[PDB]
Amino acid sequence: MQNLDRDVVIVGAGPSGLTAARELKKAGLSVAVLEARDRVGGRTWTDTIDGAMLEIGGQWVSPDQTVLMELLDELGLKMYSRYRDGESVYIGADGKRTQYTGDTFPVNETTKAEMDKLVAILDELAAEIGPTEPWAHPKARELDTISFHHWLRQNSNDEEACNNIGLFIAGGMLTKPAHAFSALQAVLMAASAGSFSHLTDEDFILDKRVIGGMQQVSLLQAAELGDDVVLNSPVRTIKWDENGVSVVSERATVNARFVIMAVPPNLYSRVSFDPPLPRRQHQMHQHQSLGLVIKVHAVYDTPFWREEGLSGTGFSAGALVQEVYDNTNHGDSRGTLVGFVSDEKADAVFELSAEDRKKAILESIAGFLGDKALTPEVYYESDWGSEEWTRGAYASSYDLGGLHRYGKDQHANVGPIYWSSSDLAAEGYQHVDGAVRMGQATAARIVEANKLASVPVAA
Ligand SMILES: Cc1cc2c(cc1C)N(C[C@H](O)[C@H](O)[C@H](O)COP(=O)(O)OP(=O)(O)OC[C@H]1O[C@@H](n3cnc4c(N)ncnc43)[C@H](O)[C@@H]1O)c1[nH]c(=O)[nH]c(=O)c1N2
Repeated sequence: MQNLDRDVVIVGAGPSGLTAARELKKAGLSVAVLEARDRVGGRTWTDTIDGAMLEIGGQWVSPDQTVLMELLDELGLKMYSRYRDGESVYIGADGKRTQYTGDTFPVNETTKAEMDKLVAILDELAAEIGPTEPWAHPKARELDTISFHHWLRQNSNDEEACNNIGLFIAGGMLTKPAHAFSALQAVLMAASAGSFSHLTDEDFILDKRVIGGMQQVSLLQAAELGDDVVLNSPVRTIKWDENGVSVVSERATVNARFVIMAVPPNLYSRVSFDPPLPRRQHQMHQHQSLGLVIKVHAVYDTPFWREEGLSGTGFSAGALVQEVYDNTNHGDSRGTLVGFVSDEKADAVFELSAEDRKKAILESIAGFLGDKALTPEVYYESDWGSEEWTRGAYASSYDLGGLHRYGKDQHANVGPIYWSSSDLAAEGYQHVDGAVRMGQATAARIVEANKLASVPVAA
């Protein structure tokens, strides 16, 4: 049982907590990072499964994510682009598989125009409302008390268009059904990425990856922090008063002046607070939940789809696997596909045995890229739902109505206790870039709090 004294304790060694920790040390404050798992990285994790390197969690970098990109440059990390040559596959409402190129689905002209209409409206809302305080906008209550499902249908009678547009947010981002989150929540997602248009473009949101894996972002920061990072040490209790904390984890107890809960909001209540958090937090914390998505990994002897002039990209609002992409590692001679099974469809397939689920998922992928898909050398499902220190994927969002109700307090410190994760971010919301931005912003706030306590207040 280590017994440490530090300026700041950070709960969780994901990218948010680790970024905050480095920024704190840089500002002259000592830190300790207490991590539950036997590794750093949190929702980012590179592992080798039966001889195949896979990114089990977060991996994509988009062009809006300049903060993450600066960090990559500082860490000496390099990026590469997802393969996108050739034709993509779309399976529409008419059940027809059609290959295509360009920035437009091969849909009828009415559906194409309805999609453009919806996207333009959403782009305008995102620009008006912004990703920082969506809850504060005059349109917040209107937009946050109707589901995205119903909002779409108030604005278009075209079911195929509505389902496609829903796909980019529901299955694509929040990993919850469109009837379970609000239009305002969709607008926040869009604003956080620079526009709704950006979310519709896989060449934007799924543009690049980090050579060697996204987990390096955490691994390298942790290596630099040395044994200020304690692994296999879940935080159980935070005793606090107005002036500091004693944080009790399984392998270390740390006395400090501040603590950062650098964990997804659904896991806040895993920590006992003495005294309890205020009623506001007690309530707010219950109204948040992670989505659910199965990240499917299939490795083949070669990227077979390229032989047929396909990019490996596939979309279908109606399929079991709604999205598939080329996810071949930089320099690999084998080929890797990644597919996504979201929310209620994930529930459904989790009903099946592992064997039957694999079969159904591969058959769905074959629907896009052909029967070679049926027989990978390695098949693996990211299973973040089973992880007690995550419990879902990709990220947390409020229940319907919760964003405009609680958003204004999501960043509020409780005395010495701060909250920091990608789930709370504006730009980069729910993504590693957001995690990094939040780590930086929270460290800055603590630095400023420290400065106010140490510099005599002006007359
Ligand atoms: C499968 C799927 C795929 C993707 C992604 C995730 C998931 C799993 N995402 C999202 C993404 O990775 C995520 O936003 C960040 O990893 C979050 O960083 P945080 O540090 O904020 O939380 P994160 O969950 O990563 O870290 C929190 C940490 O605290 C720990 N912890 C929790 N409670 C604790 C306790 N009581 N005591 C001690 N430790 C505790 C955990 O074990 C963990 O390491 C993504 N993002 C992106 O930019 N591009 C992408 O392509 C993807 N794709």
